[PDB]
Amino acid sequence: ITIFSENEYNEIVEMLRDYSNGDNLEFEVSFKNINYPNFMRITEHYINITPENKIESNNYLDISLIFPDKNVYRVSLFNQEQIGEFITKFSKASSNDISRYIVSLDPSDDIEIVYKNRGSGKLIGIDNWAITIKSTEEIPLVAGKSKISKPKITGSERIMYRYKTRYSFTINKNSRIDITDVKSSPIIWKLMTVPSNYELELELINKIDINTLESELLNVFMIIQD
Repeated sequence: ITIFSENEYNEIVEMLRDYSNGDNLEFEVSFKNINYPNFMRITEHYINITPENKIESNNYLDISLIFPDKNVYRVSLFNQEQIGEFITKFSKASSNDISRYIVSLDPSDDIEIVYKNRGSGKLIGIDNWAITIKSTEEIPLVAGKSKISKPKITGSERIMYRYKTRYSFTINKNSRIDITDVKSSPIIWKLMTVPSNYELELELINKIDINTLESELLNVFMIIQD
């Protein structure tokens, strides 16, 4: 049982090489049609087989500033008290006030900041399998590191909010399974009450051979399929 066609195989091998040679490229296989029963099955499966030191679970709020060029400046807030403070303080604030606050934040362990270049990435769909393979550039802005000129707020930025409960399973030194309960909204109001969508991805930590990737994807498909 093979997942990739000959052309998909060759294109993915090039994507894997570009990922390994890149500075801030990420490689992700996104599984589609994940609903609540699938989410429950996947999460239960990985919790029982994964050693506790290799499980990470977090509740966090992502605030994405979407620019006219389609690129994104995203802040992830991991501190629960800070998430609550942000919501209460900015619930009725202007979008320009929110954007200015977002770009003013300094990164720390509880505040992750990334600039996502949505135009440099390659994304391919796979024939007859419900997955997409994506490579994308995500530059982390870290504490202590030299501050490079941040993007200018013009006032025409779009903002998106995603409240997430993520479970991350480090299956080996080179790959991690992320399963997430995501609440999405273009506004802050009643974000915690919007119906959840579910997302499942196999993200690389280091380059692996495509044959190893195909074996890992087959293992995940064996869990999600009835």
